[PDB]
Amino acid sequence: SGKIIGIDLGTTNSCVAIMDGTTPRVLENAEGDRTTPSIIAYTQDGETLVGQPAKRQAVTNPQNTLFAIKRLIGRRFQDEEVQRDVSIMPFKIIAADNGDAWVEVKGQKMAPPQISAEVLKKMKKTAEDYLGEPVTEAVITVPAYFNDAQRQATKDAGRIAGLEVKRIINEPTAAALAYGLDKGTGNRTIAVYDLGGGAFDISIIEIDEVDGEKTFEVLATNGDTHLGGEDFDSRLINYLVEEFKKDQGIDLRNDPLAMQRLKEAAEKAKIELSSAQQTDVNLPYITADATGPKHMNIKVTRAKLESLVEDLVNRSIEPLKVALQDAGLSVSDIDDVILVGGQTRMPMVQKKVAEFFGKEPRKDVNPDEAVAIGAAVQGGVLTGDVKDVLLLDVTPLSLGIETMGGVMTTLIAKNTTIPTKHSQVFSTAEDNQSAVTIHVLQGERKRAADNKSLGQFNLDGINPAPRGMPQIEVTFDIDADGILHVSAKDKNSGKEQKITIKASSGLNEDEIQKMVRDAEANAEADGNRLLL
Ligand SMILES: Nc1ncnc2c1ncn2[C@@H]1O[C@H](COP(=O)(O)OP(=O)(O)OP(=O)(O)O)[C@@H](O)[C@H]1O
Ligand SMILES: [Mg+2]
Repeated sequence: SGKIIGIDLGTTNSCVAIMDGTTPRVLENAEGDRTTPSIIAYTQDGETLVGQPAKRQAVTNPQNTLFAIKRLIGRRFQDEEVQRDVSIMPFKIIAADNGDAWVEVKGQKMAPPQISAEVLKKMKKTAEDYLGEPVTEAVITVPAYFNDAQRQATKDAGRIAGLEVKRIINEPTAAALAYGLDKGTGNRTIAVYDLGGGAFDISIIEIDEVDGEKTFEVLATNGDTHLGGEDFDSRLINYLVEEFKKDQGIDLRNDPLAMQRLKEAAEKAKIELSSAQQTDVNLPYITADATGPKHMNIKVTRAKLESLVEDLVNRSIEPLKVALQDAGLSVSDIDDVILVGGQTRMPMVQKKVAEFFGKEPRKDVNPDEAVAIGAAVQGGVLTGDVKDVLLLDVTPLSLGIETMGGVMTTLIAKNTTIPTKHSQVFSTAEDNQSAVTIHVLQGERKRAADNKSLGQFNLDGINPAPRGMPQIEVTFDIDADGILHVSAKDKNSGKEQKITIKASSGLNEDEIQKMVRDAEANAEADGNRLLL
């Protein structure tokens, strides 16, 4: 087995922690850094770079430097978010054979779980170097608002990296574990607002101590898995592209090398503007034309930055309201506001959040490391080293089936505690109907057509009978990772026959095993309602 390490696999930065006895501990990587860039680069010389070495050559090799893959993992190629990023990213995003979003580097097509596995592999090696023994088990983090496919593809990424994924933990829940292990015998209700490089979560969580045992219960969660600092940077990049075009007549978007330089300068400027009132983007020799070489030199004030991204910040406030509604609490029921994630260092974000809650956020939380610490505490709860700690999480989205008339029937509502087993009995719509179609849906809308479709299977062999009489029991089962299986069985089957499916499109076992072996090639180289 070995130690169960905790990995914060982030859109921008990743971080690994372990239990040092009863104390969680973040690990420096080989470069001496407590976090590692989630960046994967393939060189012309054919080496695979992860982290800071990948980062520092991105400007000379943008097309084969992969980043922000957490914004693609488990997504369909036809996702509106993916379609937007196809034009924006320097690397090649393509459709896999099953329609998932994939990436092509130097002619080879790659599943995002393979790429993320490179980051996980680095984090795995970092712990091994520290511990001086192999690591094969891990808790890996995902955004609370990750859907089923995104969770499953992240779990695959860990398997491809040689890790047995003992738990997929939602990122605000990990942050709550890290925050609440310290504090004593005081009942607390907390709001965890996690704005990162790629995702945004809000979770409302109660921490109660029954008698010596701390219970962590998510009351509600919400967010946006494609809202993050990458979007703040993009707004600044577009403004710099526009300002340079206006007073120089050159559109830098044709130039992938200039755009990689521009992306890096914009993120640097954004960051400096969290403590300064103004700063300069200086890019010498950014381009050239018939009149000669050209340089970008433009002042960016905090005020300009704030107007460029204010609606992104406001976009994070609306999920807060829904989360308080689903928890049935007002802002004054919230004892502590916790800001997690690098993008929460922006003063405007801090000000908007504090104003909404009417309360200043806690300062005794590490916004870069609380998620990793919590992943590691989770692993100590699983082994048993951490005791008297109970975790009660939820699933974020409403899930059900289509019943007769295009109607979505919900078997699991958003914010139901997990693991979950919800069953309901359905019947045939016609007479002597020999099969029913089980069509799985995710969403809140009344019509089945307005929700997202997740999968479908048919349960056949229903004995001919009047309409409404057969008893078809459909069961929705969600495990501790937030991943869903859907079952249907005819209650009068002699052998009690039941069909079960996974809820999401993803890798099959042939692909994973091939990718697992490619990952060791690289490591040696280095009833009432009616169913139609
Ligand atoms: N001082 C700062 N001011 C504003 N933004 C910052 C600052 N420092 C870092 N950031 C931004 O924070 C983001 C990274 O935050 P973090 O490392 O928490 O993200 P992550 O956990 O990798 O992403 P996610 O949780 O969304 O998957 C980047 O967009 C970065 O530009
Ligand atoms: Mg994060």
